[PDB]
Order: sequence, then C-alpha cells, then structure tokens
Amino acid sequence: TQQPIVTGTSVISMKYDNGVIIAADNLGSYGSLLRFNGVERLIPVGDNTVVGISGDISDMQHIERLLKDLVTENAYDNPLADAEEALEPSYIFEYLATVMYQRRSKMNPLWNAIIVAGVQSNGDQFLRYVNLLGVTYSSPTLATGFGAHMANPLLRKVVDRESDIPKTTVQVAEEAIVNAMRVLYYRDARSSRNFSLAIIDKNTGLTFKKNLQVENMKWDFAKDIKGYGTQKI
Amino acid sequence: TSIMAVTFKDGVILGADSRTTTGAYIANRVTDKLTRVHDKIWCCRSGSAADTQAIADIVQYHLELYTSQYGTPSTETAASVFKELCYENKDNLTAGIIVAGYDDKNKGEVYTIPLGGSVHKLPYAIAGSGSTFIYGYCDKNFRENMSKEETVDFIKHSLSQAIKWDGSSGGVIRMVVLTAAGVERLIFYPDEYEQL
Amino acid sequence: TSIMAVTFKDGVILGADSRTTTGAYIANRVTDKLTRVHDKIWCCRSGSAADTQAIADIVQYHLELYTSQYGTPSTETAASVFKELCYENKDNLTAGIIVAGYDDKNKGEVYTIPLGGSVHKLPYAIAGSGSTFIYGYCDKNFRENMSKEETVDFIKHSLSQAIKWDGSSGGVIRMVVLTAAGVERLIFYPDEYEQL
Amino acid sequence: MTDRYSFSLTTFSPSGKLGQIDYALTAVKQGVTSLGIKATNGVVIATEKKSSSPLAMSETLSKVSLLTPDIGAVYSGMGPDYRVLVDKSRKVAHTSYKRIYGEYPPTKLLVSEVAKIMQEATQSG
Amino acid sequence: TTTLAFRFQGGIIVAVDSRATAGNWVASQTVKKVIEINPFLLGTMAGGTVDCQFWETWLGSQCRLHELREKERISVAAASKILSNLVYQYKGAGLSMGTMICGYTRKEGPTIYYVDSDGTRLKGDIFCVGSGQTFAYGVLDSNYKWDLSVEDALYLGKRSILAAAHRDAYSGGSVNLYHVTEDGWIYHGNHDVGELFWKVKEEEGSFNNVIG
Amino acid sequence: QFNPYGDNGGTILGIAGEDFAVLAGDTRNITDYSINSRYEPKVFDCGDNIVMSANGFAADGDALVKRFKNSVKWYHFDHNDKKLSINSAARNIQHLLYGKRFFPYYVHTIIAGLDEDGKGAVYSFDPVGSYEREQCRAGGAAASLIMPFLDNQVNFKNQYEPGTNGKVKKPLKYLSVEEVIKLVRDSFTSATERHIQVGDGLEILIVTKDGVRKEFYELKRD
Amino acid sequence: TTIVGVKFNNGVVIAADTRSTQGPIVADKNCAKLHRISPKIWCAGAGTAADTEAVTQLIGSNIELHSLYTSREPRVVSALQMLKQHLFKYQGHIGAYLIVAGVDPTGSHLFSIHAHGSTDVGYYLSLGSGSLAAMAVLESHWKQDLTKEEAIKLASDAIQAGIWNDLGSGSNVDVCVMEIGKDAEYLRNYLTPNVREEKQKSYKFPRGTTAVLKESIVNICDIQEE
Amino acid sequence: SDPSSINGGIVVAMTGKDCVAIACDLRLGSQSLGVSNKFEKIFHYGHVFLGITGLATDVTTLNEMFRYKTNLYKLKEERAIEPETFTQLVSSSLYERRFGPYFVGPVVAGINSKSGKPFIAGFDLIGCIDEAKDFIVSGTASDQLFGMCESLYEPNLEPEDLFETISQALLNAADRDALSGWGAVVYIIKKDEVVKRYLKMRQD
Amino acid sequence: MDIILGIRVQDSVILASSKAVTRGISVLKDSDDKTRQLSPHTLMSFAGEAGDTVQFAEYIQANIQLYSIREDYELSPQAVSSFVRQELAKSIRSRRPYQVNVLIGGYDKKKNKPELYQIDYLGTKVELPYGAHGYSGFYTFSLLDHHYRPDMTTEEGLDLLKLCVQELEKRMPMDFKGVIVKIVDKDGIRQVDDF
Amino acid sequence: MDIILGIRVQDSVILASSKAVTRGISVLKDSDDKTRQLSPHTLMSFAGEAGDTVQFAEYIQANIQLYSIREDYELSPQAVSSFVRQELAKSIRSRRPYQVNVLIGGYDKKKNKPELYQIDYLGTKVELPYGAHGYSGFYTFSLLDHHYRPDMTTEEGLDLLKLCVQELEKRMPMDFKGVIVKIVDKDGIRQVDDF
Ligand SMILES: [Mg+2]
Ligand SMILES: [Mg+2]
Ligand SMILES: [Mg+2]
Repeated sequence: TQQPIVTGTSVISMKYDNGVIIAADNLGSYGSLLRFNGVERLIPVGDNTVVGISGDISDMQHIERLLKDLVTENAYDNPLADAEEALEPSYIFEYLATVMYQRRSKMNPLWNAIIVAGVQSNGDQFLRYVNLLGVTYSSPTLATGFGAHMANPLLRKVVDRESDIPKTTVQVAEEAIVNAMRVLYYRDARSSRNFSLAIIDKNTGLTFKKNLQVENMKWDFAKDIKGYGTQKI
Repeated sequence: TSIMAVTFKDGVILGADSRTTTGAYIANRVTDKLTRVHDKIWCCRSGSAADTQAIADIVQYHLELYTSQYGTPSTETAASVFKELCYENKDNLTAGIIVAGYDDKNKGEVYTIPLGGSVHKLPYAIAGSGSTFIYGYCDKNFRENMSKEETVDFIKHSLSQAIKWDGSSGGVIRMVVLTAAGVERLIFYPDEYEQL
Repeated sequence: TSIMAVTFKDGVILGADSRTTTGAYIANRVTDKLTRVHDKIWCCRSGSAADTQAIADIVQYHLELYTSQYGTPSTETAASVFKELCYENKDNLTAGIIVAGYDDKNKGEVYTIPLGGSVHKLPYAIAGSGSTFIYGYCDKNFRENMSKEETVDFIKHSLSQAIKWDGSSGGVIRMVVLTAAGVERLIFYPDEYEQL
Repeated sequence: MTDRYSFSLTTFSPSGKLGQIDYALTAVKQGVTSLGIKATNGVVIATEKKSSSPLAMSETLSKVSLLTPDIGAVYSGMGPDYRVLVDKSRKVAHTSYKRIYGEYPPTKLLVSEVAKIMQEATQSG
Repeated sequence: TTTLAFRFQGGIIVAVDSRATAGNWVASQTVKKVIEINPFLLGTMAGGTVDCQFWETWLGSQCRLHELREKERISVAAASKILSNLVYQYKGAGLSMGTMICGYTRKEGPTIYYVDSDGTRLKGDIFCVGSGQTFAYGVLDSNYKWDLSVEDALYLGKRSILAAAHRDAYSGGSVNLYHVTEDGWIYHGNHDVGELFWKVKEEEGSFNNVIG
Repeated sequence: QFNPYGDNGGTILGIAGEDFAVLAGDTRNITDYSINSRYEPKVFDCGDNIVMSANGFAADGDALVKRFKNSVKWYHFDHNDKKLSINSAARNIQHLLYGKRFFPYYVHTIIAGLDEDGKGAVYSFDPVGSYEREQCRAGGAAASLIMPFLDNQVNFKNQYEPGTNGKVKKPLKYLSVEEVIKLVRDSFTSATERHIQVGDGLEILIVTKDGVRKEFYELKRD
Repeated sequence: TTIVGVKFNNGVVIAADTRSTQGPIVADKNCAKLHRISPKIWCAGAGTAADTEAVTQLIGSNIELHSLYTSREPRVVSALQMLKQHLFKYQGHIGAYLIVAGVDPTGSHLFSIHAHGSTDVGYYLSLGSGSLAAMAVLESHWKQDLTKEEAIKLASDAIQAGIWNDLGSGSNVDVCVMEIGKDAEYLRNYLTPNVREEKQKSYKFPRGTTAVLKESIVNICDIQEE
Repeated sequence: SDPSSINGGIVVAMTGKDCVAIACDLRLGSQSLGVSNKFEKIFHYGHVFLGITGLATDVTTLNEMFRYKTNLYKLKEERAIEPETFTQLVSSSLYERRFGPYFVGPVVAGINSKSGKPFIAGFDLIGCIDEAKDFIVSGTASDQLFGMCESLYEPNLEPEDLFETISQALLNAADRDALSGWGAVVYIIKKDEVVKRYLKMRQD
Repeated sequence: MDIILGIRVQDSVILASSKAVTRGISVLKDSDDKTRQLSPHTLMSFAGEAGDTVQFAEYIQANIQLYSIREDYELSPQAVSSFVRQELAKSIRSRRPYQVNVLIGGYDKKKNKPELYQIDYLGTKVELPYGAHGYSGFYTFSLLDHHYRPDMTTEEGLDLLKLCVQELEKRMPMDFKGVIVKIVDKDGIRQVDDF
Repeated sequence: MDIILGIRVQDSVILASSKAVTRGISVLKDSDDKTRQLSPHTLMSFAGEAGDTVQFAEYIQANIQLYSIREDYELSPQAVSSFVRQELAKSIRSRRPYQVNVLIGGYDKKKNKPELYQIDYLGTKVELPYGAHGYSGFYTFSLLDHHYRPDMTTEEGLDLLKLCVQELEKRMPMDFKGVIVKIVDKDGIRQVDDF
C-alpha cells in the first residue's frame, strides 16, 4: 500500500474504421504543483501498439521498463520477431493486466490506469483498459480519470456503439479527440495545454505526434462577467 | 487562487486569476475574484468562496451605511471592518483577503488580512495558493513608485508564474486599476500571458 | 532545505543552504548537503537526513565497485542507482535527491529524484522546502549555456530568496562546481547574499 | 424605554360599551364610501379615489389591494391602518396557510385571520 | 438460523430450519443445514457461512480415511474431535461455526457433540444453536423425555423449529427432519413452515394469538 | 489506505428448466456513477456444456472464471478427457473460492448446465464458497428486485386456484425455454427501469443437450 | 441529477433530467426538477431533494410578498441574495445546489448557488452528478449570441449527455425558456427518449388468486343523521 | 441501530381505473424478535388514507399528529381534507423536523372527492414528495416491492384486478424480507366505498 | 433491571417481575418489587436503566393519581397506556432520555375486560395477550405461543407463568432471584405471596 | 468458564468447580466437569477462554501421562505445577496465548502431604492453603480467612466449602448451576456425588 506522488492525469482514446487513436497530456503533477511539463505518457511498443498510462509516474516508469524488457525478451530465439511472432496489443495488454492484478492481490499496487491501444495482426482494432485494481474492460471509447467523466460523453456522440466504428473516419475521430483534450484543459485543474497524440492505423501504421497544443480556445466572454451576483462595475 | 495588490505612483492595482476549483474539477474558469466594497475600495478574495463573498457583502453594507452618515471612508477603515469580521469569527471562517483602495489624501494603500484576522499594511501584497511560488520573483522585481505600465507588467508576469505552477490557479488574469482618474478594469487571456 | 543543480556551458553546479532543523530548533547551521558519490558525480540531499545519508553512502559504494570493474560510470548510471533504492524502498524512505555530474562526452547533466522514486532529467532542478518560493524566479531567470559566473549568480540569487522566505532553510550557501577543469567548492556567507 | 403600556387601552364602560371600538367605528363612518356586490359568476368591490391634492398621483395610492391571486380587499376609514393590515394579511396567508398546505387560503379563513389581528388590537396591551 | 438435536430412547432427532439471510434480505428459503457427513453421521449448520459446509464435508473425508485404515466405524467422539482440533488451529482467523456432530455407534450409543469455532467441544443430550435457539429450547425443555417414541420425538423437533421459525425473523422457510439410528440416519422430509404453521395451529389449538 | 476491492455493478440470472438451463446477465460495466462499457460480456461458456458468471468485483470475477476454465482443461488432461459434470464443477468451484477464504473473491458466482440425468441445473455460490443447487437464482445489483418476481412467476408462490380461496395452490407446471426467456427479459426490463447500474444490453446463454446457444437483447441506455 | 442553464440573445433557458434516486434505486422516473420562484424566475435543483424544494418555496414565498410590498416585479438578484444568505446561515447543512435563472426589468440573468452560500455568474452553467458530462457538451458547442432555438438545442443536448453517461441522471428532459418581454414557457417533458418497451407478458392475475381471511366495509363517511 | 429498520414493515400503494389501493404488512418487531402480528400501518382521515413505515413510535406519533391536524382542518374548513392538500401537509410537517426527523416512510393514497381523480404519493423521512402515477413503495422490503410492482403493474386495472396485483406484490416482497410479513392488509378504495381485506400468508 | 413478564387471561392480567437488583459484581437485593399501582385497577411493571426506572414509574403514578383526584374518576387502562407512551415518545428526543421499558396491566371496569399493554423506552406501544421486555421474550414466547388460550382461568395463567419462569431459571445465565407475581382483575390488584 | 475453588486441609485437597457452560445468551450445559486427572494423585481444575481451557488441560494431561509411562513413576505435585507454570509462562509471549487459569490439587506420596497450587494464565504460580480464580476469591476469601485451619478434616473442609458456595449463590449475579467437588488424598482421586 502506497500513495501516488508524481501523477499523470487523463488518457483518452477511441476506435475508428481502420484503427485507434489515443492521447494524453505531457504533465507530471506533484499534488497541486504542476511540477514536470515534459513528461511523455504515451509509450509505443513496436509499430502496432501504444500504451497510455495515467496515475503515479514512478510506477509508469517501471511499467515502461517492463515493456522495453518485453520487446527484448520476445526477440530472443525468435527469427520471426519482426513478423508473425511480433508482439500483439492483446499480448502486451494481457501481460500488464496479469501484473496489475497480481500486484493488487499482494496489497502493493502499481498506482495507475492504463489504456492499451493498437491494431492486431488481422487488422482488428484493439482498445482495452486496466487499472491498479486489475479491473479490465473494453469499449469503442475509453478514458481514464477526468477523461471518463468529460471525454467519453463527447467521444460517444461520435461512436455510440460498435456499428458506428466503420462509419467514423480518422479525421472525424482525431477532431473529436483534439476537442476532448481542449475541454479537459478548460475543466481539469491538473491538466496542461501541451499533449501527445498517437494514431495506430492498419494501413498507414503508427503515427506518433509530439508537442501538440490546445488551440482555438474561447476566453473572450470572460471580459463581460463581473462580480458574483449584484456587482455591476 | 493567485491574488495580489500593488501600490504605485498614481495609486494601486489589484490583480487576480479566474480559476475556482472543487477538488481537481474547475467549477468556474472565469471567476471574478476582484470585488468592490466601495467606489475606489476593492478587495481580492481567497479561501472559502461562500465565506469571502458573505464577508465582502457585509463590508459593502457597512461602508454604504458609513458613507450615508460620515462621507467617503478611508481604505484603512475598510480594512478594519474586514478585520473585525475575520478576527471575531476566526473559528468559523476560512478567508484570506487583500484590501486595496485609493484616497486623494493617502493615495494608493494595500492591506492584507490572512487567516488569523490580523491586519498588515504593505507596499504590495500577494495571497492565495499560487502566491507561494512567486514570493521570490515578486520580492526581487517589486519597486516603489512604479508607473501604471510597469505595475501592470509586474502583476501580469507575477500571476503568469503563479498560474504556471499552481493547478488551483488559472484562466484569465483580471486586474482593476484604482487612481484619481477613476476605475479601470483590465483582462489578459492565456495566449497573451503564457508566452511571457 | 533549499537545494538546486544547474547545468551551464562548461558543466554543472550544485547549490545548497546549510540549515538542518529539528522542529523550530536549528540542530546544525553549517550542514554540508552537497555530497560526493563519485569524483565528478555529486548530489543534493533533502528530506530525512538519516535516509538520504544512508542512500548516498550505498550509492557511493555501488559506484566505487562499478568503477573497479567497468571504469568511470555515467551520471545517468548514478541516477539509476539512486532511483533503484528510492523506488524499491519508497514505503520506508523520505528522500528528495538531485543528482548532478560531469562527463566529457555528455558534459553537465542534472537528474532530479522526488519522493515517488521517479527520475527526471532536466536542464536545472530545484528541491527542498524552500524551493517552492523560487519556482517563479528560477523559471524567469534561467538560461541555457550560461557562463560559470552567471550560473553562480543565478544559484546565489535563487537560494538567497529561498532562504529569505523559508524558515527551514538558512545559514551559508554552499556550492560545488563540476567541470573538465576539476572540482571547485564555493561558500557564500549571510552578509554577502542577504543584501542582494 | 420598554413598552410600559402592558395593560388594555380598550375597556368596558359601565353601560357595557367598548368605547375605543365604537370610536373606531365612528372613524370608519367619516371615511370615504366603498362597496361590494356578489354576482353568480363573480364579485365586485369599488370605492372613490378621494385625492388629497390634484398634484398627487392617485394611481400610486391603491385603495383596492390584492391579498391572494383569488382574493381582493377594499376599505373605508384610516388609510395607513389599511395599508399595514394588507401587508399583514398577505403575509399571514403564506405563513399560517400556504407554507403548510401548499395552496392559498379560502376567503373565509383569510378573513378569519385578518379578523384575529384586528381583535387583538382590541384587547392587547 | 435454528438448529436442534437431542438424544432419546430411539436414538437422535435432528431438526433444522431452511432460511438464509444477508441482513434483512432473505437470500434463500431452501438451504440445507444438515450435512450428511456419511450414512451414519450428521452435522448441523449454524454460524453464518460456508465454514460448516466446507469443513464438515472435509470431516467426511477424514472419517472415510479412518475406517479404511482402522477397518472400523469411527466413533462420534473421534469424529467430533477431528473437527474441533481443526477449527482450534484456525482460532482467531475468523471462522464462524456452531454445529452438532450427531451419531449412533455400538460402543457409545446415540451421541451428540456440540462443536464451536472457539474450539468448544461439549457432549450432551439436548442442543440448540442459532438466532432462534432460545425459542426452540422452550418447547424442547418443557416436552422432552427419554422415553419418547420415534413418532413423538420427530414431531417435538419439528414443532420446536416451528416455534423459532415463527418468532425469530432470521429463521424459517422449511423444516428438515432426520432420525439417527445405529444402522444409519433416516431422512424424514422437508416441511414448508407456511403450510406446517396452519396445520399445527388447527390440529394443536396453539398460536391462538395469530388469526387464521 | 489502499482498498483492493471495487464494485463493477451488473446483474445476473440463472433459471433451470426441465431439460435446459439459462444463464443471463446484463452487459453494462460501471464504477460509481460512470459507465465503463455498454457491452462487456459477463456470462461465459467454460466448455463441457457449462456456463458461468462471477458477478460483483469484475477483477475477481475474471480471475475466478479464468481459473475455473483452467480447471476444466486440467481435468481433461488428468482424467482421460472425462466430461466434467455440473455437480463436480460446483464442488470444484467451492474449493477455488474457499482457497481465498481470508481474502475472498468478492463475487456472487452462478453456473448453469445439465446434470448427469439430462435435467436442467443451476448452482449458486456466495463469495467464500458456500453453494447449493437451485431452480432459480438472480444475482448482483438488482437481485432483490428480481427474486421476488421469480418466486411469484416461476414457483407460483402466494398464488392459489380461483374459487377455492387459499385452499388449493396453483400447480407447479413446467416452463418451456420460450416461456423462461420471456420472464428473463421482463426481469431485466423491470430491473433496468428501477436500478441505475442495470441497462445497455442483455446477453442470455441457453444450455441444452445440443450445446450452448447465445441470445442478445437491447436494454435502455440511460 | 443533471441540470443546466444557458444564456441567449433575448433571455435565458434552463433544463434538467427527470430521474430522482435513493442510492442505486430510482424512486421517481419522471421527477420535476424545474421549480418556480416567481412567474419569470425559475431554478433547477440538485443535491438533497427536500432542501431544494423547501428552499425555493420559502424564497419564492418571500419574493412574492416582497413583490406585493414594493409593487415591482421580482428580480433574480433578490432571489439570489435571499437564497445565498439563507444557505450560508445553515452552512451547507441545507444541501441545496441550485441554478437560478430568469428575466426581470433589469434584464436576463443566470446564476448558480452552492449549498454553503457561494454564488457564480455565467453564460452557461451545469450542476449535479451529470454536470461534467453536460459541461463537456456546453464547452464543445457554446458560442456568444446564441438564438432561442440554438440555446434550447444546446441545453437539452447537455442534459442528454448527463442522461446517457451519468447513472445518477436519466429518463426525460424538462426545459423552461424565459425570454425578455414575454411569458416564461415551461416545457415539461420536452424530450422523451426513454419510454419502456412493451413487456413480453401480461401479469394480470385470475380473480380469486390471492387468499383472503376477512372482508369488511370501511366507514369513510361522517356520523349519519337519524 | 438504524432507526428505519428496527421495527421493520412495508407499505405499497397503487392506482387503478377510478380507484386506488393501499396495502401493508402487520409485523412489529425488535430486530430479530417478532413482537406483534396486529400492528397495522395504514390509517385514514376521512377518505384520505396514509400508510407509514419505519420506526414504530414515530408511526404512532405521526398518525396521532395527522389525526390532530386533519380534525382542526375539518372544523375550520367545514370539509374533509383532500389527498393533494394532505400530501402537502405531510411534507410540511416532516420538513419542520429537518434536523431531527421522524424516521418514517409515509405513503398517501385516496380519491379526490370533487374531481374523482385517483391519487397516490410517497415521501422520504425528511418530506420530499414522490408523486407517481403508477405506484409507491415504502419500508424494509422497498427494493423487493419496486421489483414486484415494476413487472406486475399495468395501468387502468379494475378494482378487483388491482387487488390481486397489489396483494401479490406485497406478499412476495414480504416473503423475501426477514423484517416484514406476519400478516397483511389491503384497502381497495373507490369514490364512495372502501373494502378492507386481510390476506392469508406464511407466518415466519 | 432484568425480567418482566405479562399475561392477559379471561378475567385478569398477571404481571411477573424479577426480584434481583444487581449493581456491578454483587446482588444488592433479592426482594425488589419492580412495579407501581397507577390506579386501583391499573398496575405498571418496569425495567431499564438504574434510577430512570423508578423515577419514571413514580412520575407516571403521581400524574395518574392527580387525574383521579381532579376528575374523581379512574382513567381506562387504554387511556393510561396512551399517556405513558406519549411521555416515552417525548422522552426519546430529549437531552437525556428515560431508558425504561414498561408493561401496563389493567382491568377496564367499563368494558369488563382485562388489558395488557407493552411499551418500550422509544414509546412503542402494543396491546397483547402476553408480553415481555428484554431477553425474557426469547425464552418464554415459544411456550406462551404453544399453551396460551384467551379463555384461560387465572389459575391456569399462573401455571403457564410457572412454566415460563422455570425455563428462564434453566436457560438464562443470570440469577434473577425469582419473581413477584401480581394479579389485576375486577376486584383490584393483589399479590401472589407464594410463587 | 466461571468459578473454580480449592482448599488444602489436613490430609487432602478439595477442588470445587462450577457446572455451567454459557455461550452468549444461553446456558448450553449444567453438568460440565472442568477438571482433568494428570496422574493418580494429581488433579487439575481449570477456567478461562472457551476451547483454550480443555485444549490446554488435555495437553498437560498427555504430557504427564507420557512421563508416567517413560519413567514408570508419578511426578510430585510440585514438579507437575512447575511444568504447568512453565507452559503458561511460555504461552503468554506466544503468537496466541492460552487464556487459561488452573488449580493443581495433589497429594505427595513421598512427603505424605496434600498440596494446592494456584497458577494463572500469565504463569503466576503460588502454593496455597486455599485458592480461587476470577471473581470467586472476592466472595470466598473472607470466609476462608476466618474459618480455615491447617488441621481441618476433609468433612470440615467440605462444610467450609458449602458455606463458600452458598455465599457465591447468594451474591453472584451469574447462575453457575452448582459445583462438582472432588477430593485428592493418599488413596487417589474421588468425586463427591452429592453436593
Ligand atoms: Mg494552471
Ligand atoms: Mg421468522
Ligand atoms: Mg462556512
């Protein structure tokens, strides 16, 4: 049993017709202190998977090393390490899920909420969630922390059920994600303007976008707002 | 919350962010923490919103009734009425208030009233959760008898840093200028102050 | 405690105050918080003195044994050994350590290791109770590729403010310069830095 | 200070008359005429707006007053006494009825409450 | 819960209710509170849990191993002590158990052992365990004799569970009867309390307070 | 303090027919007032004509189902591909659950299938392994809303035959698979209306001698 | 609960879901959360349901008396001031979280009030367990100079986000539009996206199914003459 | 410890075609101990019926109180109180004890004498009104009653059909609750006749 | 105090009440009468917290005796029980509540019927054929359920009461030092001095 | 369990031990023998937490019986008491201590003397003329202090013991359902079947 110290906030994600999108801001908070502004919380595994991690950053860095070690180990005595016997999103997730539940069962959890986004060998979209309790679930849209409360509602207006996935293009999906990130910046007191976005497409592969910023923000209306009730000036 | 009041040559300027949080959720991102108790006596509020509003409303009432009988009150008088409420009800209040005002006789004055209910007259005052991160900056950069433009830059740069580091602070930087000329409101948006 | 490490053109400089308190009593007013784990790899200690000393001693042992087998370790390697101890024993440790070192290949490097046990490579790092008050100042005043004299002034002015506001910090400002030239210790007394 | 008049100012005279009530009725007699007529599908109340001066805006002086959405009142006698009674009558319709039953009082019960207020001024100290 | 068991001329009568509650919520009305350890031994289930189920079916495994090794029926004394020694090892851990280990052997005759999760092991003639035990005890004590018939003894146990089922909120559902003889136990059926109550009320003239 | 348990909501329902069995469960997964997934399968085919669902804390539920499925696999290896009977599966599950008696699987488990005589069977487990064969069992969040309805409409409790006035009970006539599925659907429709954690979708697994068949139905998504 | 308020060109609109819950159980599937303080000042309530109703009736009553006293139509700021001072006095023990909106001679207004007595001003607001879902929608689609038709659309879309995604909210969407120089229009059950589907079976029992012990006529009438 | 579930008991009310029905169990207990099988929880003031679950001392106290208030109402108004008005009175009375409440779950039922409209309402312990068209439930087996009512109920039932529905709803709910049962009463209410029926149920 | 029983038969009400008074580790008295006569044909037995029991019982007694003098009339057992319930219902929401449970056994001279009322410290009143407070009911009610008839004689009621006391003496851990039995009928209140 | 007494007279040791076994609210048994024979001339009575009492008593019994067989010799009461004390002294610092108090009454055949040892669950041993555990001593010791003589006969010891039991039956709140009395002398151990 511990308490999280340096933390990362929401990770948001959604499926679209040819793959998955995942995003997460570049902030490492220290309570209310916005301590570290250059923290990458999307960690790609191979060219077909991206693991998005929220929660305790020291535990994230540990998970990061486990995945880095997983790739090394998979290459051992494996001539098809870059082909048929390469790591799948479903393999990477199940491994993490096992670890997360084992750790909670020893009463010493990895204080995280993880979303594994990727594309399988047969082109199928993979998107599944796991957290410090070892609880797992899959959905057309997945989000951690504040994202669950604010991002999902917006992303679910695009893909409300399974049958909406083939109707959703990568441009529409990315637009929805980028908008959700803006909404979180408005409303999450432990978020940052800078973020990273990753697209895993079955055709174009892994596109990893760093140093993105929330833009097109509405603030002008603030000038008109005065006092808290009766004040006019 | 990040709030500050700074005296300068022509008078005094109050500055504040606009973020009000309930835990990590931002309940209001366009809050007006600069509140008016008299024509040229304003205050910056920090702590319990319910408490600081309730206090400010009562002070405004007291200074309105004071003006009806004894004419315009001093900034010191306003600070005393704030103090009297905060001190006598310290057990049931979580209020950190900076009082700033402009007389013609006394010119710009700033009084800070922390949790205890004590009063401290200062050349400038900083307060709120985000103030902790700018004690160093403000101390190094403050000068007495600054110009209006210098004081706006001092507050803008200061609150910019407070906002940058404090998660509890954010949104727009509101300011209110108090001089003989009158009362001027200023607003500065994220795109402006973040790049400083 | 007020501690910081800053990289510059020729390498890196570590800076620290000298106050160690037990409650409000100053147990030691001339503490040396800048401690050596290798010839040109040092660290700044904050948190439990017993813990940070115990860690630093173990790291020094590990880097001594590393050198005997594999030659001079990297500053990254030193930070990893610190992290491994801090992370794996997070439940029983209260340690906030900044690791700074000078290679010829990598030049000046700074790694901060907060309570959690996480590692963060940075251009400069600040830590300890007094660091809170200088986040604003340090962010506004830091530049990359400063000279030795500029970096000493940056650290001196920064820790001066941290000491001024933090009761937990005080005494002398110790510094250790790490360059290709060698290892230089610096000390700055209250009469010098207080008037800045 | 203190209201040291804790005794009745209205008392029975030897003949069994309550003087102050009779004199109050004399003051009502001097007052401007007002009337009321009940129809099968409505009621009407009316009175003369006796303007104290032509410079005065008689629209501002309301002799006929709404008590509840379905109850109205008009008077004859001392206007100020009426004004305060209307204020009390409006409040008592809320405090002793609407805030309990979630609806406005029936005519007879509001009248009863008004009567009770007037009776107490006939016996209280 | 209400479970009772008593020794008499014709052996042992075991009677239990059938209700299982989680707070005010009635989880089940069809619970088996008599474990059939083997064809000659019975155990009751009061205590709150799986603990009696799990450890008394385990007891049956130990009794089977005993008579395989010793070529002889295990005594009720030995069987009950295997259980009591086991739960005593778990003392403090939070096991919740209150059972009567009932049997009829040559060397002992009809024997009942109260076994407890506190480690208590008592031999006795009449035992009552559960939230409705006090109600069952009332009927038992006032009507018990050693020279009861198998027919009357069976009824007494049934009526005593009914008495508890009525008053105790956490007991009811149905009554399970058993009769333990030297040649083994004999099941005497499941009796719905709802139907049994009206039947008993009319035939016995009891429960005059209740309107039927 | 770290709390190793959670509540993922959901509701499940097992009903044993004369020569069949059904195990139904809603597809909604939740935490607190948030929906995690509108379709997260909860009832599983474990092989050997057995269907299982471990409702409550999803992590422990998934762990138990995984371990039982694994137990079926090793039963085949160790005992010459022998079919695991429903009664044997039930006893095996008790031991899996009681194995963690002092740090329980926080789930209310239900399995369904056919007994060795071909008749319908349902077994019901508490978190620590106490179990019993039952004709009817709802489990999870809206279990209290469903069981009383099932007592009335499956076992005909409190129902008597008109004219006799309380003297003759309604006879316990057998229900067809089509008749059961109607009661299952109406149970979940009713549960969805009055319980916030129930909704989105209903997935029913029907077990017969022919094998396991699935049926899905929409539920209200509010 | 999901409640929202949205300002527009010539007035303000408020909206709310219609689910009231006791723990995880839905007590009322068509609850009315839009309360009338005065004819053109309406508010929506979240938190302790009795407190929200009770506090709006009390302030509504005093507002009516004040309106009669001053011969002036009531103002939103008066309702706001009276509410906050009452709530502050009881320091959150009265668990009323309100969104107050309305039109008066001063103009159109929109405020929020928290149980401890704090108030906020805004063009768009949301409160309750589904406020984050609703606020996400408002932040994504809100703009300055909304029309009446756009604000109703936005407000109801924000409530829907709560209905679907928040378990504390559900059923129907109530809306009230308060435009300047007009009567406020209360649109009860403006949307109805959650009608229950027809059941598979009718559970109407055969008469005489229930067992009875006694029958009798109850005397509800008064004591009779003669 | 929990006041609302010491004594136990339930009340359910339903609407039908030109009729309402209200029903209750008869159990009073001290937690596990059954104390009385004649504790009726439905009362009436004129043609308005009030069921009350929860702490028994408050059930008794509130009945006595509403009798008191409706009697004075009648003397002053010169007419019997209506269900809509009484509901508001119940709510008012409960909320005046906001920070020291009666631990009860009242349920109003009746037919408006003037309009003929069937009316039912429910409250929490603090006075919040739940005015449902279909049905109201209250007591220690309210979850069970919600489940029963939700599936069994259909609108516009005739009085003699409604009796069967509400009876089966109560009985089967009470049989899944340890603290309810020990008998049951059902009132069938029409505009100018009321039939009261005691049900035969299991006595455990 | 500990055990108080009550049973209403054909023509009388019988109240049994323990004699023991234990204060901590010692039994200070073994002859304590836990009852007060409220009126000639109404008796109230009581059990609860020390001090509160007698203080309450005597307070009720004084109030009923005051009513009897003022009106020159004996209140019905029902009326007395309603008065007593209200006092306890008022008490429970007081600063310091009375912690007292009572049984009110009376004979209504108007209706010529015996009546037994059971009221706990919360103000929970119930009219019963037989009643008890505390753990007394747990042992006795099963016997009373079985044997009780509404047409029992007073001698039969006493025999059924002896069977209850015997069961209490057998299965209760506490020694309550036997019971004082009193009968309430048309002729008034009298004590059974041998039991 | 509850009350266990002991008294050493001229030529014997007498141990009295209650018969009641209460588990919560009910008295499950009224004929329980809270004693074990460790050797032919050594008896140990015991009282404490449920389960622990018998588990401990039987464990000691087995160990003494093992010693008796191995050496073909009976240990002295003193030796047995020292063994028992050590087990309890070891027990008190265990993970889960035995919560058992004992009295060891024995007749030393070598010295031809009766001996009574009192040992509590902590391992506090004392040799006494008369002893008790729990609240038993509070009531009885004043009587024993007054009447006891070291040269008492066994019949006089029993009379003094009856006076102790009577005082316990009078002033103790708990009904301990009488006592089983056993005498330990040169001829061995026997039970007084009428008491
Ligand atoms: Mg910020
Ligand atoms: Mg029962
Ligand atoms: Mg406050």
